[PDB]
Amino acid sequence: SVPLIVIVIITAIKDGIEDSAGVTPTKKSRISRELNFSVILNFVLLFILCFTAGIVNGVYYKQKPRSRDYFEFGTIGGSASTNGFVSFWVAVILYQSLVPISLYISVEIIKTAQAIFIYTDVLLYNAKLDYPCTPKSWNISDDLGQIEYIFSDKTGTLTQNVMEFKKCTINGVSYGRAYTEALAGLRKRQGVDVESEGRREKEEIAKDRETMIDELRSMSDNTQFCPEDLTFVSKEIVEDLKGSSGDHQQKCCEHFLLALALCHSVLVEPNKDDPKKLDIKAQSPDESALVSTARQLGYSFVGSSKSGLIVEIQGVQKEFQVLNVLEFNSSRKRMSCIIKIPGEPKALLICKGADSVIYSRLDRTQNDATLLEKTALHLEEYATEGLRTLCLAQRELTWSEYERWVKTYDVAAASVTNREEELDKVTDVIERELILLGGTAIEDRLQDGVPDSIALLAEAGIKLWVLTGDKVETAINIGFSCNVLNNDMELLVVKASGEDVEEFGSDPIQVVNNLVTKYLREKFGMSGSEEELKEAKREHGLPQGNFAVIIDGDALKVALNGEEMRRKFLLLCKNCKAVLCCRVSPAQKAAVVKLVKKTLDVMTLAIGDGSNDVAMIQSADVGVGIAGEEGRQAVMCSDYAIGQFRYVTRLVLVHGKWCYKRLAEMIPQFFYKNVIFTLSLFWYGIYNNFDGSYLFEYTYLTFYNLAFTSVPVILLAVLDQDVSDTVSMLVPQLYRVGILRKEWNQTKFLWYMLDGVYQSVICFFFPYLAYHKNMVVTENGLGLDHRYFVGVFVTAIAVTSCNFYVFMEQYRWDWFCGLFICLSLAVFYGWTGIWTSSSSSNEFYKGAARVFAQPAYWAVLFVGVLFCLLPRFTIDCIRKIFYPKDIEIVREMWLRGDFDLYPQGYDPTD
Amino acid sequence: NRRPKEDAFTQQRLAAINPVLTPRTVLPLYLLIAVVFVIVGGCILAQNSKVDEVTIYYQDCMTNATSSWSDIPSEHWQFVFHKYKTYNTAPQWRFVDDESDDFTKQRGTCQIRFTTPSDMKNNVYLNYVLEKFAANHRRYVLSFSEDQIRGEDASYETVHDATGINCKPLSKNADGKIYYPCGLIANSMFNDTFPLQLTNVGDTSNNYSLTNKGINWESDKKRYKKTKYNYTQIAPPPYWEKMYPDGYNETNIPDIQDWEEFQNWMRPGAFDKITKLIRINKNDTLPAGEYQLDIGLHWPVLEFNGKKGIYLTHGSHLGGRNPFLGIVYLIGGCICAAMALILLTFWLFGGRKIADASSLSWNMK
Ligand SMILES: *[C@@H]1O[C@H](CO)[C@@H](O[C@@H]2O[C@H](CO)[C@@H](O[C@H]3O[C@H](CO)[C@@H](O)[C@H](O[C@@]4(O)[C@H](O)[C@@H](O)O[C@H](CO)[C@H]4O)[C@@H]3O)[C@H](O)[C@H]2NC(C)=O)[C@H](O)[C@H]1NC(C)=O
Ligand SMILES: *[C@@H]1O[C@H](CO)[C@@H](O[C@@H]2O[C@H](CO)[C@@H](O)[C@H](O)[C@H]2NC(C)=O)[C@H](O)[C@H]1NC(C)=O
Ligand SMILES: *[C@@H]1O[C@H](CO)[C@@H](O[C@@H]2O[C@H](CO)[C@@H](O)[C@H](O)[C@H]2NC(C)=O)[C@H](O)[C@H]1NC(C)=O
Ligand SMILES: Nc1ncnc2c1ncn2[C@@H]1O[C@H](COP(=O)(O)OP(=O)(O)O)[C@@H](O)[C@H]1O
Ligand SMILES: *[C@@H]1O[C@H](CO)[C@@H](O)[C@H](O)[C@H]1NC(C)=O
Ligand code: ALF
Ligand SMILES: [Mg+2]
Ligand SMILES: [Mg+2]
Repeated sequence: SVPLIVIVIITAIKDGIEDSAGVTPTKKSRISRELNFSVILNFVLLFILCFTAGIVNGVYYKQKPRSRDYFEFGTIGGSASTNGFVSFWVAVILYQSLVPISLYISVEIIKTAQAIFIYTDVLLYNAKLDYPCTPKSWNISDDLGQIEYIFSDKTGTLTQNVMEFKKCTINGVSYGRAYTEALAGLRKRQGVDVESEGRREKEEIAKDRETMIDELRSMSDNTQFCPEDLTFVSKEIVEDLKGSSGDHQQKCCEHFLLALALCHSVLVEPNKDDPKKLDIKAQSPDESALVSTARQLGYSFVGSSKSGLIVEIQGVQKEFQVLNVLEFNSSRKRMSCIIKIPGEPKALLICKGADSVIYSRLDRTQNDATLLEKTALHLEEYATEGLRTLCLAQRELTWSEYERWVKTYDVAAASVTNREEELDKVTDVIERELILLGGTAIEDRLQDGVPDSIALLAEAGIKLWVLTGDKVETAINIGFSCNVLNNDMELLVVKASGEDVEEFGSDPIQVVNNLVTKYLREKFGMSGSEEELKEAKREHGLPQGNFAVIIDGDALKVALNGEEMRRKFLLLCKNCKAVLCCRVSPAQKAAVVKLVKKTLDVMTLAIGDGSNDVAMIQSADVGVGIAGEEGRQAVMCSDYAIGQFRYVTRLVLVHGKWCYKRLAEMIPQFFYKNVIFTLSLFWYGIYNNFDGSYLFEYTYLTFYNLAFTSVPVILLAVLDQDVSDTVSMLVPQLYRVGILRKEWNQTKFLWYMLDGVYQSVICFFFPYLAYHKNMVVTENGLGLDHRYFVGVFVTAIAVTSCNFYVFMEQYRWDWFCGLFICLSLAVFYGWTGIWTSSSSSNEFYKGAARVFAQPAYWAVLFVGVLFCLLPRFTIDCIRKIFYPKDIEIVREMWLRGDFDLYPQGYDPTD
Repeated sequence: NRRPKEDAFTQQRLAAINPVLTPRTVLPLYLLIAVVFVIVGGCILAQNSKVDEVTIYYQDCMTNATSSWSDIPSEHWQFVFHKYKTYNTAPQWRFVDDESDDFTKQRGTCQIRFTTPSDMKNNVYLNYVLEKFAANHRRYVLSFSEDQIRGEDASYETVHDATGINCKPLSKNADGKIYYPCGLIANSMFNDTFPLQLTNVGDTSNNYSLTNKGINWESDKKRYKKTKYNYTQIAPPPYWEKMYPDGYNETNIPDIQDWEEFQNWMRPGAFDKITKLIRINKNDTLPAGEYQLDIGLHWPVLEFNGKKGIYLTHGSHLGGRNPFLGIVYLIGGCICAAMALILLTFWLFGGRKIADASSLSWNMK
């Protein structure tokens, strides 16, 4: 009641001061349910113990009338009523010990302790961004060692939102030539020369920049001259501005440039030092890059004006305005701009987005069939060398069209009470006419230390999933630039589009069904509906069969409609490392995330950076946020946050595994350390017709499991270092222990239950047989000959045995654990020897002088500690000899001096 | 201002030592612990193999035979000495009756005669042993008062309707006067008298001196407090009517200052077997010879076949004759040595290099 609430408040205050309804935010983990099952097992063991006590406490009807009646003479009577009364209240007052008292709070005590130790990791501290790992939910952290699936949004996580201009498609002509790391990776994976050829390409690009700047200086003088800020290198388009490729080329190229400069949602602000200098910052990095490169090439957009744009061309100023704007929507995947220009007055509706959303709607009857093919090929190769596709489509509105647009706007503006649905439907139905005029090319840079980190995670035996919506070719190229997507694997692409429509063009459901049946029958063997799913859920995942699988938007959309489709998709997604999905909304991928979570449940990571990732984190086992784009708001609706992705390598692989092992080992230790205390009482109560003999002190109800020996178990739970961080990083194979769940099972529960029973047997029957013959061992005076003093013997044996046992299993003998072990024993001795010298020990009163001074005490604790530690230590040795696990093997080999040249806390980004 | 502090502790890099299980480290620790522990086990066994002991059961020395000197049945006397194996020397028992007591159920004096073949090392304890005495009944063991510690005399309500500990079963009588030694634990006291001296048939001019001063330490001396008995509300226990037919008067009050054995029975035995010290001799070296004791028979025990006897011993650094400690020491030494040799053989038989990278669970491919 009050004590629990006040201690919760005080520990929250301690958490707050050390950091600078209910508890669980949303849902618990599997460990909580397994703990509930284990506590139910403890409860039923207590209940059967009570039953086997109470049968004897009452079966004495046919037993001999011992001296239990020759002294009392108080025959109450009522065997059916009063004896049952005695039994029930004896049961309810003397069998309340096996139930865990502090475990229900100690679990989250340990969780918050290790979480705050996570929070204080200076190696998990960002330098540039300066955002360490800040936990939000202190409850769920044990799952971080059993992770076997990662869900990643490559918009901000895999690559930073630092845009770079490479090429641009104008009227089917590609302008822009350079050499990025992606091009070098493609060339080196194509088998062609890359060192001499790479240097030749670099010097050619340098010559192109030299001639571009020379021509720019010679022909005119621009307002954006700069020795280091210049990033424009394309020589083809700098000369193709006036008349290089004809007058029509000029008309189309400036028309495209004006259309693009009329299509953006970018905020432009002047620099504080120099107002003319551009400090363009906004929410859309791609549009910011587009306007920056427009400024560099000559279309300088300087100033902060929302009711119109002010742009200068080599000094010639011009002002305009965009009439209507429709920003990017999570479902639209595009931005719409409606402009109107007076004279021949004309309106222009321009839709900016990816290929899938733009090619979906257009004038089928009226198609150029020339610009369409050119743009399609342009974007195909752009995705091939990894250029993010940004295409724009134009729609002209004449005077009659403008008038009917105005009429439709003024007649559809009277809609209220969620008009958005009506507006979306009417715009979709009447917006069937579109014409494409081209697009641009932008590329993204990766994070720091991506390939090595993802490779060592892959070598750790864990599988990751990566998501996007743009397209597949850019996605696979980004994967190839890093080393997550190696060679020697073919693509299990299930696209319901492309060249496959030429020969087998039909509705997508049956074609994707045929191809997935092909994959499920003759590519991998899992043809079925029930047996294979159960086999997969029983096997609990394993990285094998290193291939790659690709899905398209339509197949994923229709996959949610079929039970057989979802089970077959779950079966086929058992690839080793590579899983890719595109053309899907965040709702659809959230649905597939919860699908893969429900069946064959496995802890899933939800790393993401954006706005579409919130659906990932809200429906996930555990999520980690990234402080990148405007979607950084996702971190509040998340579990953990970190400045950059490269840090999570240390989090899940190193610290999460330690969490999992420490918890899964210490919980069984806590269950072990409690059963003996009640079981000794059970054996002492066998006599007196099970009247309920209370062997221990009235004060031992609490201090045994609350003050004396509760320290080292939680100490090992929180302050354990299973292995050095460096060697774990170099050799992450030990993480398979979380993959195969080789430390959490009911067999361990029963094994430690039997171990506790046997330990209690030794602990009870050593001092008892030390007194069987004459119990006159005093060496002076009378002796002890009382239940409380033999209780002192047995509790001392039990506590020293448990403390040495958890000390034994403790993997890091340091200057910290042994000190508090010695302190726990010292305070036990001191309390037992001091509190006995008080009136509160009215009966006992003499522990120190009548027990400790006796050499029998030491003579019996010696045999107690040997018969406790030696059998299980020999079992440990024989298990480490005939079944040597990898952890002790790597421990001893690195201790021997093999891995000492490397320092501690080394990083690959140095 | 906001940068986290860098330290070994905040990163959990405190200095540590990680021992591993290798024969170069496993063997020496086993050999040293085994040799020292077997050595001390042999030492304690040698110490235990020296002390003597005699015990005689006399719970049924009132109808086993007549009032003559008859031999005690072998199921009652057990003798252990460090220089004799077949030292039978069957003790004799005799009974003498007295009609001065109305309680004819159990009365009279039981005299016993035993002998010792060797002298003693100036350290003699005499205890009374009880067998099958149920002192672990909750109502029995949770029936005593707290005021008797200080000699205070509270009201009947404070001792009858008190908390879980009180003199509930025998709180009140027909008179209503409370009991100073209330509670069944005190009311069920052993009721026998022991001689303060031991007769010596060899040389009667110097008998063997005994005392009942010093059974327990000064705890009771540090427990004694001034008392204020009202000498009018105190009534004898219902089982003490024969002891006090007239009840307590202003002279027969049970004092605690000197003869604490009246209350040394406060705490019961650990378990069914019951044994408490009744006679101590530190000054007089007991020589060999024949000796005789006399014991009253006031306490009834045959109503449920309970057993009662005497036990004379010497003690040691580890008490009296009980080879159980030596047994456990030898068992532990043998088990530890056997494990050490088993693993030594497995190292010889399974001779292989300790750190094998190919043995990892991921080196199959
Ligand atoms: C030695 O210490 C023992 C330990 O308590 C004493 O034994 C107890 O002796 C009393 C006295 O007789 C005895 O109390 C009851 O004994 C009879 C059956 O147990 C019972 O019939 C008897 O009742 C009367 O005799 C009384 O006059 C009175 O109660 O009225 C009834 C009816 O008229 C009458 O029969 C008496 O109440 C205890 O039972 C007995 N203890 C045990 C465990 O059996 C002993 O007295 C002590 N002796 C000395 C010299 O101190
Ligand atoms: C040693 O104890 C015996 C046992 O009582 C004493 O013997 C008694 O002696 C007195 C007088 O000497 C006689 O009146 C008794 O009849 C004797 N009793 C028995 C049972 O024989 C003996 O006196 C004691 N010796 C000493 C020195 O005190
Ligand atoms: C052993 O000797 C000691 C000391 O000579 C005895 O202790 C004395 O005992 C008497 C009677 O019991 C007391 O009046 C004295 O006050 C005690 N002296 C001290 C200093 O305490 C003891 O009784 C002897 N015991 C035996 C068995 O002979
Ligand atoms: N501000 C924007 N303006 C125009 N198009 C955008 C904008 N933001 C995103 N897009 C389009 O959406 C695609 C980005 O895909 P992705 O980031 O994976 O999904 P989402 O953007 O819906 O989270 C790009 O191909 C791009 O054409
Ligand atoms: C008190 O009673 C005891 C026995 O109970 C007796 O020996 C003594 O003489 C009595 N004394 C008085 C003054 O009544
Ligand atoms: F820049 Al975005 F979703 F529009 F990451
Ligand atoms: Mg975002
Ligand atoms: Mg949001």
